[PDB]
Amino acid sequence: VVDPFTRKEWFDIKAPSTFENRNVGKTLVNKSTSASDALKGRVVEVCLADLQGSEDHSFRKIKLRVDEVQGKNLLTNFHGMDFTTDKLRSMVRKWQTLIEANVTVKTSDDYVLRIFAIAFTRKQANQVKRHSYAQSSHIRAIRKVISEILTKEVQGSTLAQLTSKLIPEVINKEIENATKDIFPLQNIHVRKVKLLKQPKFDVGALMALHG
Amino acid sequence: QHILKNPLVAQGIVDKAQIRPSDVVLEVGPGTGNLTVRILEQAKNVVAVEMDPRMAAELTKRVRGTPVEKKLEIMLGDFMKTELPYFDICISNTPYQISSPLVFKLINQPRPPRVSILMFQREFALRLLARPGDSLYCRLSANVQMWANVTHIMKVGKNNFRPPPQVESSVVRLEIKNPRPQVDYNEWDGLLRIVFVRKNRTISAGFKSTTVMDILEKNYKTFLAMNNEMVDDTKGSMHDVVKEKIDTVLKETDLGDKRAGKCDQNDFLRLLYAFHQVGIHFS
Amino acid sequence: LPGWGEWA
Amino acid sequence: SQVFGVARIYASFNDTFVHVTDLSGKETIARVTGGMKVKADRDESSPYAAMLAAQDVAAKCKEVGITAVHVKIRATGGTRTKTPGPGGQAALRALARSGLRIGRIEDVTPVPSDSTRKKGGRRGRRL
Amino acid sequence: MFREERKARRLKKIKSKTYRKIKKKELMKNRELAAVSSDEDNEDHDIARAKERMTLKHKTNSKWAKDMIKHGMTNDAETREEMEEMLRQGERLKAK
Amino acid sequence: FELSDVKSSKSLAEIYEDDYT
Amino acid sequence: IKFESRKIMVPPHRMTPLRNSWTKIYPPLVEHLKLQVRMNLKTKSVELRTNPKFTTDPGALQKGADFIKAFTLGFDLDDSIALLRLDDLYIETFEVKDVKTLTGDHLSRAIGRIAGKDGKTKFAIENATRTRIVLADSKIHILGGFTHIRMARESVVSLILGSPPGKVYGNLRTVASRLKER
Amino acid sequence: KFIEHQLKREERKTIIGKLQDYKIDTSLLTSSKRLGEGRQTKKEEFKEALSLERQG
RNA sequence: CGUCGCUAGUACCGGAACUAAAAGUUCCGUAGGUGAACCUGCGGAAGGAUCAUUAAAG
RNA sequence: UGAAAUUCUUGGAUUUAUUGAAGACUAACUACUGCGAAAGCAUUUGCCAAGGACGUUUUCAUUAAUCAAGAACGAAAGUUAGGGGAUCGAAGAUGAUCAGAUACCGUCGUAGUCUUAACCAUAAACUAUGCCGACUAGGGAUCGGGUGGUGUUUUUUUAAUGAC
Ligand SMILES: [Mg+2]
Ligand SMILES: [Mg+2]
Ligand SMILES: [Mg+2]
Ligand SMILES: [Mg+2]
Ligand SMILES: [Mg+2]
Ligand SMILES: [Mg+2]
Ligand SMILES: [Mg+2]
Repeated sequence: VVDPFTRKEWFDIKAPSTFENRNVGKTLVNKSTSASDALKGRVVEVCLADLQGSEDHSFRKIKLRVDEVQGKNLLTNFHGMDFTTDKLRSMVRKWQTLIEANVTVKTSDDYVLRIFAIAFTRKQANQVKRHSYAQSSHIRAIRKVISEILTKEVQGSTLAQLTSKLIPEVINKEIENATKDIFPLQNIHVRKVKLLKQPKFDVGALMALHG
Repeated sequence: QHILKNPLVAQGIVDKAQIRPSDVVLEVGPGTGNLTVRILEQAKNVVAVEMDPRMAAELTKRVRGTPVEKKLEIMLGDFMKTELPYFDICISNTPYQISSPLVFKLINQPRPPRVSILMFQREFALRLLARPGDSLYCRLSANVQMWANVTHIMKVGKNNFRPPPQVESSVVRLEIKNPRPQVDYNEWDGLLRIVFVRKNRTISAGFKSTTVMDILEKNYKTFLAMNNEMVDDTKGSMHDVVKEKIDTVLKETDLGDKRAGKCDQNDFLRLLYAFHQVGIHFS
Repeated sequence: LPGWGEWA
Repeated sequence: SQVFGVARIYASFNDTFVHVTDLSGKETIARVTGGMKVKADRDESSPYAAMLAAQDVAAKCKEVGITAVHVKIRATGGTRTKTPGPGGQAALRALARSGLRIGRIEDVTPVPSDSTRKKGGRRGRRL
Repeated sequence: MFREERKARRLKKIKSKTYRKIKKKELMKNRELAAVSSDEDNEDHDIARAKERMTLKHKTNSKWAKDMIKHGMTNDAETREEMEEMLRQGERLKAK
Repeated sequence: FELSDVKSSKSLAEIYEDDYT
Repeated sequence: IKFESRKIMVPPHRMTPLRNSWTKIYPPLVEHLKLQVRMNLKTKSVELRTNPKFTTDPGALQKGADFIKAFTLGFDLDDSIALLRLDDLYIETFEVKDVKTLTGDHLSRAIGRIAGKDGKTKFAIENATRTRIVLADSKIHILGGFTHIRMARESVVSLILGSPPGKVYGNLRTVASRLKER
Repeated sequence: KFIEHQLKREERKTIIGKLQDYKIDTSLLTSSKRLGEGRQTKKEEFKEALSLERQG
């Protein structure tokens, strides 16, 4: 007897200041009888290409969680990151070794998170062998180096600083420079970021992030 | 469909039927009538059940203009769906698809035949004939041996049937016991079904199942209700009572550690009586 | 080849 | 001036789901299925059923206010097939023809690292 | 080189008599049609006939053939064919 | 009537066009 | 008609044929479909865009992207070109392991059964069901009409389950009659 | 074998007599055929609900 | 064109009335089986017909 | 489903999103390539011992090959007594029993599938091919070690290593 969209009402979302394009679309919810309770805890997943306006990041997605509401504006915070499935399937190929590492670590902001990084062996310029398999000892050494690195950046940084590192993919270059002597590698990427636990809510820290 | 062509085996079947001249014969799966003409020869009258109207028409054509024409009667329908007349002897080479149910129908006829000669698949015939402690002893064996006695007449080969089937065959004799033993079909079948889920495991293991416990508890509550004694009816009210009843009866009967496949008629009868003593009714 | 690397 | 939605397409063997929701996904804008647009249960999975469902959702989305959608096609996944069937493809084609702008296309079929046994059994299934 | 290695490696494992039998017959046709095999000079025939007479390798006195005969293995059609192909091959060499 | 066991000279475009016409 | 883009990543093993078939692929897309075509060599993905001032058909962009995807999966160019010609052509896709968990030699022999000697068995299904089949290792793609691909799918599945090629060839022939009859 | 068979027959007769001592109907009792199900629809639940109502 | 039929229905006291009625794949080991001319669960074998593409850190 | 029907569903099914719980299994990389006496063995990291090959101008000096008797292990299934019980699933029940390419389909699902302490010792347990030893052709690919180069790349200070 009622069209819900009569009682539905629109809010617009705003992303953290770490990202260039703060406007990330709009969401709806039923009008308060409250709307804020439903709005909080909402997670929206969006490609980096939209937020940074560069197609170099077309294969990467951020999940952002709504954490505050102000005057129809939904202030969100970083909640996770991931790659597109098609990207991963393009990456994985025959005649090469997959090196996958995962590290559970907490930032300086008591943000507990988990980082998954992926790397591949590559054939040298003059190589004539078909494949580029790496011996298990090299695999273990590379994994140890990656773990030590990822722990080093995560521990000595804030979550916002961690994102500011993730966007320029500097961590991948650091991994490439660290593991260069062990074995040549290609397509070094931070595959995924999960946010396991959260600290106590601090609205001021979010207002500062959103300016 | 497969058709027999060996005359000697048909002659043996009709002979070992031992049809008295005053007997009426229920002849299932009449086929071309090779069995039927002989059975008409030495029978008072024959009642035949045919699935195929064409094939019964062929039978009528064969028997037409013959002295035994008046004796034959043909029924058209499904053997199971039909309600049958009184009959003294049952001789069948019916398709084995209805083999297992058929037997029980013969067992459950209001006036059962004194003797029946039935053709079955070899494995099924052996399971019917299986004795306690045998590998192929199963629920069917115990049930039929309660309601009848089954014996082996012949082993019928593949080559006799055309087109040759993928399994051997055999002919057996079934004799329903008159008077019938005065044990409920339902209770016996329920006990055997609960015990024969895995015939080579302990009976206690068979009763350990949760569904079995639930069924037995509901039946105990129903029995208490019938006796006018009040009952709570909640899910777990009598679990601790039924479990201890089962343990006590299994221990006292000494059947707890005996495998179902190695237990004979009397062991199951003792178990049934003890369960009725302690108040649990299965089916 | 037209369009190998530039808009065509 | 551009409002974005999310068009989740679930292409099963026996049916197709055209479910357009909000960017968060909690809010449903319109759900239309192959069954609702067809008289026979056999023809539910067909591309024709998928085609009709797309316009019905497409018409609804315009009325609400949505002008663009991000497509998320998927199959039944799990222990079953991972690739969307013709029903999903036709629905995707229909949305493009409907005039609604489409932002990005990605397959989100649930792909297990390693799964439980398939219902078929040792001898197989789908004779 | 890998590709023929994978293909050649896989064809090795298939040792079905029917599959090998069909492959040969296709191969023999191709050789005969293409005339890849050089014609035998009369001297070469004489050398070949010399060996067959001088050995008598293609008669039922061989170990394999004798075993099948004495144990009723040649009543079966397929083995009898495997015997007959051998005998005609000998008779071919015996031809003058 | 016998089925062809070799690549159809007709492309699938062509065989479907034959189907319409 | 609005400005839009597609991105279809071509796998490495299909790069060289695309370089081979490029002379015959951009003409139909840029002339008939009036679409603006590229690939990013850096990303190795063919990029197709709707040109608002020139493109007219709303469905051209999806039609072109699907046409590419057919070539990407392994279908021959002329086979894929039909997707541009027609509007009721779809691709059915599944793997061997979905039908039956076959491993080692069992998987390889199952593939051999589908393809048949010299590709005859695959071609019979191709001709009888009016479809096209690309057998990529344990990955099967079938292109054709919706009714047609279902018919082709079962014949493939029966071969996977163990049905001998000969009986499958016979069943194909009974099906072939009903197609001409209707 | 015969004499053991006769003893078994006598024991069977005694047990069957004591069984006739303890006998009831079976219409209300749930059959063991349900052992495999382990989960039930509403339709039977209505049937069971009606059955237990009839019993009281 | 008439009589009673047969099928369906409506009433009435077996009987006696009314209306309607377009038809003529091959197996191995193990474990089970109560619509068993055979089925089923688990693991294993070929003693079962390989076509296309394929250096894109090009 | 060939179409239906048992089945769930306005008390909201199916589908969407944020979580949580339980038990299995280690996709894609994956290759008859690697290891192990065989059966078998695939997520990260740590601990415990074990092992083939290679290098050795180190050590003992026949201590060796084969093996009735006898002993250790022996896929899957199975049995005894606990734990666990997600998925699939013998048995059993039940819906439908119309149509032959789709002709055995559906739902519930006991035992089992997992694990602990003992039994059982069977497979197309296959290279349908005993073990040790010598000799008898060319070729280039791969896995592990070792030797040689005044070879490329990296060490983006050199270099030395690593990768080719
Ligand atoms: Mg390896
Ligand atoms: Mg070895
Ligand atoms: Mg050593
Ligand atoms: Mg147990
Ligand atoms: Mg032992
Ligand atoms: Mg083995
Ligand atoms: Mg030697």
